Amino acid sequence: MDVMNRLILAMDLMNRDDALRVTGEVREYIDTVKIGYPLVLSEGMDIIAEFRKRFGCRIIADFKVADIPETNEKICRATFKAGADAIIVHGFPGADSVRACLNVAEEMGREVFLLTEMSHPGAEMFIQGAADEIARMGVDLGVKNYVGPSVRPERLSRLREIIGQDSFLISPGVGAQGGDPGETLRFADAIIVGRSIYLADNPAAAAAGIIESIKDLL
Amino acid sequence: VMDVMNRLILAMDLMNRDDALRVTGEVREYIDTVKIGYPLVLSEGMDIIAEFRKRFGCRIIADFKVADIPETNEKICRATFKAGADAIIVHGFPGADSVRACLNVAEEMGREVFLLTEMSHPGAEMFIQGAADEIARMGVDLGVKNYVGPSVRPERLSRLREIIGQDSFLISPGVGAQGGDPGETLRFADAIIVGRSIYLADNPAAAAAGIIESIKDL
Ligand SMILES: O=c1cc(O)n([C@@H]2O[C@H](COP(=O)(O)O)[C@@H](O)[C@H]2O)c(=O)[nH]1
Ligand SMILES: O=c1cc(O)n([C@@H]2O[C@H](COP(=O)(O)O)[C@@H](O)[C@H]2O)c(=O)[nH]1
Repeated sequence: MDVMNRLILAMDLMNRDDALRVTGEVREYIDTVKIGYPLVLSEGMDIIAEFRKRFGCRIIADFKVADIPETNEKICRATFKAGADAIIVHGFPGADSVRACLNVAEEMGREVFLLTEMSHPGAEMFIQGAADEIARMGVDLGVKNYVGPSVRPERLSRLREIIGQDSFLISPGVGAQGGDPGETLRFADAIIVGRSIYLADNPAAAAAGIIESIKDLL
Repeated sequence: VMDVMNRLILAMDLMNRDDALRVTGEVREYIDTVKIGYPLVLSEGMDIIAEFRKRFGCRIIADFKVADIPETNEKICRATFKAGADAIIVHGFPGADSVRACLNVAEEMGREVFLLTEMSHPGAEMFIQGAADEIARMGVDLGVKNYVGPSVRPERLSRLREIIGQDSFLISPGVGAQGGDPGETLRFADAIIVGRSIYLADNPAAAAAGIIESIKDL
């Protein structure tokens, strides 16, 4: 996956007008948008097709899929019907639940991203101790795309070690949560950035600034 | 605690509005509580909650297995309650802050959180099972009053009931299609969740009535 400027916009605004305006304001800087439940549950799954119509961007559905295999299959089918290019799945519920998502993605020409460790403080309680094993599970299942946390670079580096240089790794927690763009790109292929851009007085300048700070990594 | 008619909750995971409405209507006299998940919501929009409330006298539990960072969890809960859900189901494995985020919105908005502690599918053994007792205890410490645990492992369901105490409210999926027994499950759960063995039956009403007959003395 070729992400323009190694920068993925986390569009978690919950108003259609604001979401479209802000994404429009930064369109010259990005070609990949992560759309999550805050936007989808507020404005409907049709918003995905609308982003494609307006921007032509690729769309990653950040739905943190975490159900039993049967339900996971349904969630992925509905998500890919709506035009998502990729979906993010939790690894914690185990291998069968991930495989269900891989099946639908293969069937519809889409990608699965495996979330292995998360960026918030609570991730330390249960997820962190399972994270390396979840990553190895991804490798065993043939997962090629992964998500890991900007805020703990030593953990992000370990995740990269496990999955190898061939795998694709994207990383949230940059900006608002304290992650540094450049340090993160030592290990991740692309950074995910939400509030630092979409709550900025000037989203375009915010995006340009981040890109400026990593220009030697582009 | 919520007063669930016949101790039976319909898991409405059909993905077509016409079918979902038809089946739910057919079992209306047996069930006043409906669990709506992402298969239906991602297919038909959050307005499906409004339509169920309009058409039926049913409480709605939004089975969204909320599993994000605290900030995103808050947004998901707000959107879900705004749409008319009485309650939302949240994963415990992302840790205490992520759960507390949901509890805080639920308190502010006058609605309820259910904490999913262990799951019913084979993959749950890999990571979730080993964390389940601690996730449950964390729920108790956080003041969670409503819980979800698996019918298919009676010993595990029993332990979960022990941890949360008799006053807590506990609902349990995996009955029917996944092999869980209604009667045995209600030894520990307040209510059973049933999907396919009702909604895929030639006569969903007869299917519901049959389950209810089997647990009449309970
Ligand atoms: O570990 C993770 C995984 C995520 O998907 N995310 C998501 O990435 C985005 C972070 O946005 P922000 O830059 O505003 O912190 C949010 O959409 C959040 O749900 C995260 O923050 N941490
Ligand atoms: O551990 C769990 C937790 C669930 O929410 N569920 C949910 O409960 C329902 C089970 O439906 P069914 O009776 O068709 O197996 C589905 O909506 C599934 O997503 C589950 O099966 N196991």
